[PDB]
Amino acid sequence: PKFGTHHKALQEIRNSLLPFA
Amino acid sequence: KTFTVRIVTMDAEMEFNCEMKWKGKDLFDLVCRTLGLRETWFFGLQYTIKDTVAWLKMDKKVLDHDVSKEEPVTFHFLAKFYPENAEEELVQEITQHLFFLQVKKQILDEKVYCPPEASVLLASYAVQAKYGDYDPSVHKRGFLAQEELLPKRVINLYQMTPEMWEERITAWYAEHRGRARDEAEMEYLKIAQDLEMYGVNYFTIRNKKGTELLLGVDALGLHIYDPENRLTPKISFPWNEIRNISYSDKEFTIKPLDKKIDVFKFNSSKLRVNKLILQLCIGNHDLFMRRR
Repeated sequence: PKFGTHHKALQEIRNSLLPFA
Repeated sequence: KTFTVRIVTMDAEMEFNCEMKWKGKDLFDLVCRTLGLRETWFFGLQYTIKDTVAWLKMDKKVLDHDVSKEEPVTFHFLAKFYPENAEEELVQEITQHLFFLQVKKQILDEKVYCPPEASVLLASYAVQAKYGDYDPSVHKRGFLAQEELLPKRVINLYQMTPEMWEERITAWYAEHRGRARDEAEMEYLKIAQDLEMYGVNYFTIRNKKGTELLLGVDALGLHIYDPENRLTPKISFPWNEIRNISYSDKEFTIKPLDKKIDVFKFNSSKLRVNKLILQLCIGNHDLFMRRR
């Protein structure tokens, strides 16, 4: 699984979305 | 004679002809056998009388229940209890699948809160389960345009167009190549089960000082919340640290095993609701101990 873990993926997803508000 | 019942599950509809003397067990055991569902203890047959849910009692005649008797008498097959660990306790394929569908709808309907990033990851497993592996030549841009993947709550938090959402979910979708239907649905469940509002039944209550509160009944214990925060309880009583729950009139008392710890009493006005709370306390407590 290239995103590693769910714990990692959730943070990757949150930070890539963070620039929108 | 017989009377017809309609049984509603998350993805199908069934119809049975019941002898007038059928108890809940007759109907319930028949539904589960028809589904090939073996973990029957999680499920029940639900109907709603005046904006309160009720569950079919096993040792009670189907027609002695106050369900609307206008044919077809309708029941909803749903999970009533939730496992502590879905990957380990849900073995049959149909069981995992019906939990997946019951939990996904809770999330899309915003009955179970989930953070924006969790909703994106959950969506990607949801699409993986429905569409199988990703293939860019078949699933062309715009194929999720009318598919409902996210709670309205999260899309109202970002300056993002639907195509941006669909592009983002598709990337995460592609990351799940090789995962079978059941595998994606189980992954969805593993994420959803760690959410704070997952599997908890909420009831509005008042402590003796008259302050309005929420009671949470779930697989791990009893919980007391401030009404504006369903995510994090102020007080928790694990099922193993509880000696008894007594009920009288409109008053509950939670008695801890630790006698020096004060007792917690609270009131609830609706008696139909209080009966439900007790079933949920009794059933959850039973499964908790039997797992130990």
